Amino acid sequence: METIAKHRHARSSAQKVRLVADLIRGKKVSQALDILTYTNKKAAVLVKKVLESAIANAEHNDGADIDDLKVTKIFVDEGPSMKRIMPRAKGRADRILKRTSHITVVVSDR
Amino acid sequence: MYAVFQSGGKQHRVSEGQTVRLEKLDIATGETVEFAEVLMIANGEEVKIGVPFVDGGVIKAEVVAHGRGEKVKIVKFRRRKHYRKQQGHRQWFTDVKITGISA
Amino acid sequence: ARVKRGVIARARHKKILKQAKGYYGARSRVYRVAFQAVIKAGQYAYRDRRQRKRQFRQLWIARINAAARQNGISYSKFINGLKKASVEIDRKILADIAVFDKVAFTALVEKAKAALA
Amino acid sequence: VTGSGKKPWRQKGTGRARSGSIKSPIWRSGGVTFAARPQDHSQKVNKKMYRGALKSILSELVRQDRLIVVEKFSVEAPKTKLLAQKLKDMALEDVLIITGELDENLFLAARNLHKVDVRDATGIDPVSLIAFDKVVMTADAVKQVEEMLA
Amino acid sequence: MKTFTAKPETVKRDWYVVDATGKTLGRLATELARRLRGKHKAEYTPHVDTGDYIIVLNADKVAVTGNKRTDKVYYHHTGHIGGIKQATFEEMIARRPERVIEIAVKGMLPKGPLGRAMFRKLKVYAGNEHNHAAQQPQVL
Amino acid sequence: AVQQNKPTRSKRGMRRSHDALTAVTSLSVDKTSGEKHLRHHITADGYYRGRKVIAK
RNA sequence: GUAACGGGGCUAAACCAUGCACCGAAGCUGCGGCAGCGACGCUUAUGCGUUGUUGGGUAGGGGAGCGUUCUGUAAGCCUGCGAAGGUGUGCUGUGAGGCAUGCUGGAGGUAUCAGAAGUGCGAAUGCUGACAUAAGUAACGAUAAAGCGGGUGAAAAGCCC
RNA sequence: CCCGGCGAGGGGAGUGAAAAAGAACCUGAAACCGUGUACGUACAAGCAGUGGGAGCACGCUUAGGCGUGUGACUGCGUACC
Ligand SMILES: [Mg+2]
Ligand SMILES: [Mg+2]
Ligand SMILES: [Mg+2]
Ligand SMILES: [Mg+2]
Ligand SMILES: [Mg+2]
Ligand SMILES: [Mg+2]
Ligand SMILES: [Mg+2]
Ligand SMILES: [Mg+2]
Ligand SMILES: [Mg+2]
Ligand SMILES: [Mg+2]
Ligand SMILES: [Mg+2]
Ligand SMILES: [Mg+2]
Ligand SMILES: [Mg+2]
Ligand SMILES: [Mg+2]
Ligand SMILES: [Mg+2]
Ligand SMILES: [Mg+2]
Ligand SMILES: [Mg+2]
Repeated sequence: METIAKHRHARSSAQKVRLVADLIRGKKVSQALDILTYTNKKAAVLVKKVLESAIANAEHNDGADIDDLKVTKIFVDEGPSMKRIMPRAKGRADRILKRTSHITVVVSDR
Repeated sequence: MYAVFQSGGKQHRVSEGQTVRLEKLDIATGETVEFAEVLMIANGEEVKIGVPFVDGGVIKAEVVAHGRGEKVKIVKFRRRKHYRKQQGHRQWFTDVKITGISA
Repeated sequence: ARVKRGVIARARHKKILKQAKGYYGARSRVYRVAFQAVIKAGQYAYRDRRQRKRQFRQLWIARINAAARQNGISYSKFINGLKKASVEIDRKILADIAVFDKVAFTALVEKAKAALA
Repeated sequence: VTGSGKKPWRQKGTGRARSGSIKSPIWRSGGVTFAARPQDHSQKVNKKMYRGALKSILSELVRQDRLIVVEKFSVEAPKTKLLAQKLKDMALEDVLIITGELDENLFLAARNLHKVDVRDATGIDPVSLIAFDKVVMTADAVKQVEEMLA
Repeated sequence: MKTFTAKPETVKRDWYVVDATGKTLGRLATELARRLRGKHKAEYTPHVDTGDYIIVLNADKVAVTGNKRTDKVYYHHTGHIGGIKQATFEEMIARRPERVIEIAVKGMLPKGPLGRAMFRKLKVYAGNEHNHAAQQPQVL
Repeated sequence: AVQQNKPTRSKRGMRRSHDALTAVTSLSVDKTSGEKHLRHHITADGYYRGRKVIAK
């Protein structure tokens, strides 16, 4: 794998995380923060974690120290959703799907 | 030089151009026997004598080449009322090629 | 004693579902399409094809009329002249001569204009 | 099926519904339409229609099956190993073939994956006569008129 | 081959200049609607995209035939409830030949897209060749 | 509040248009050659130039 | 809201009479092909080429077939030098479908003719399961609201002081 | 071994014929949800296709007038049970 990091579940729903993901791409890399560290949403803190872990795999997985890179890939996928009942007006309306996601961050050359 | 003719349709617009047509009869196979068309020729319609009609001088026909006389085309085409569907049918032809030497 | 239609089942659906165009929405993803839309395609197809034989004819004469009249005698008078002949009577379609062999066509309007008794 | 109860789902109302017992041939839970019984299967053929056209083999398998020899008397008590020696007398071995000597002697020694079958006796049906390559009629004299039963 | 001149993407465009101050008024519209498509044209098959390029002048020189100089109703209703309907007899509108009268061709065209491509794109005006805010180049 | 046919596919994808997020754009200030967050200055010692939060 | 020519627009682009011409349907003709029947030519079981003709179709009647699971023919044949299954593609059949093969796949499958069916789904407010929609919308449970300084901690409005 | 809260999760390395077998683990289809690329698309009305059809992206061929995708514009034209 060309230095990835991905994820599994996370527990913040795709749509939620998919939003902040768009914020970063193209240049990125050197943007491990600022464009991420200055946007407070649960999804943000999640992408950063894996973002660093990913850019970290620049010294272990392959060469090319942390400075260049690109982050040509970022996308969240629908992860298994937990189910829970919801006490309501006699129990008519109750589904509740926690929903989860990932991140699958990537970093390479330009 | 332009030209023209009928046969299962007046498909003879183009000069020579080698275009598909109908089919022989007994059996296609290629080769040839040199079947000159008829004086349906648009008089050749190409030269200082692009005559209003094919009726310009006697004997004037093109020789069929018989390039390729096979192939099909396949087309579903299926009707259906509200209580049934004849949906299932197919009827095609091969259409011989022919190149036609010259008018 | 083993139906397990699942086998042929998957095949039947995939067959019709194979509508490249994708048309739009459920017309591809959902099997609902098939007899609903794929069937329509077959219907709209059965008539339009053999029907078109005229749509172009309506066109041929539409342009044939717009060409022959530009130089005396309209489409109504045209074929009327062409009508008289022992063998002279090359039909329309190629009659689009007006676009390529203009001289020929205009030389074909005389075969009628002067033909009309 | 394990249908332990009558319809307990309140017919009218409850939005989508309509149901009764649960053996219900539609309920995934269980219950199969018109089941299926042990039955008999066994159809019976007339007595005459039974003997009709059987050992037609002779004429047909002429150049193949229609040979008559012996039940190999010298065959040891219970030995199949040297059955081959006796098989080569016709060069027909694993080519199946059944014998019809009409004597449940030690010749029933034929035991293998599937080749030579004894059954040398009156009890014999075409199915076998056709399931093999060269039904060695043998027996000798056993074959007579209408009752040439082997 | 497949006889049918392709779609030159309206490759032809012959400029022309009518007079408007004629003796047929409404009869003229047709020769305009026909022109803005494939009338005097032989090739450039209609149906598909196409057109021409002519232009009106004064136009204020029309009177129809009968007493149509007093009718022609004309009411450009505007989706605004409160009782719309703007009835204005021809002569009452002939005061300012705008989206009407001279624009009698709009109703004669294929209508909708493509046909609307021709529409007013022929110019009108109302003064002949005195002030031509339109293209001056080649015309007939 | 009923809801007949629901055009899930395509639709909503348009409402999502006004849902995309936005990026920031601020300086780093003199001392901090990077952070400064947004129109602040720095967090390290929390100061714009001197005794603020816990600096020198 | 024109709304009592479909619209435009028409003094004849109306009507009446007269005659010719043109447009115009899956109707008829031309060309090719499919199938049933009568004939024709033959050949002559048979069958094929010519021809006349018939081929809208609900209930329904009749006649032909495809495909699937299992049995025989099968320790035969196909396969780890890659089976079933999933996916693409190409050729093929009137259609049900058929075959060849790329990739996946990790072990089985079965020409043929015949036999028996838990034998073919789009609907029954069908049964089970999975996933959408509304929608990141409503709502977060008594209107007895809380502020601050420390501590801890990756992080404290909610935890400890 | 490395990122991380001595998390979760993951990236290497090693086991293995395979980890495109990692314990959610055989094969893994469909609905449904995404990232990427080619084309269409912000003055245009309706079962969304069908017929015609330009252009554009690639593929063509010692042109030869075609293949695939997309389809502006245009005649028609109210799903199934
Ligand atoms: Mg016309
Ligand atoms: Mg009871
Ligand atoms: Mg309901
Ligand atoms: Mg059961
Ligand atoms: Mg008996
Ligand atoms: Mg129209
Ligand atoms: Mg006529
Ligand atoms: Mg017709
Ligand atoms: Mg019928
Ligand atoms: Mg099987
Ligand atoms: Mg049904
Ligand atoms: Mg709402
Ligand atoms: Mg609100
Ligand atoms: Mg509370
Ligand atoms: Mg798996
Ligand atoms: Mg536009
Ligand atoms: Mg087409």
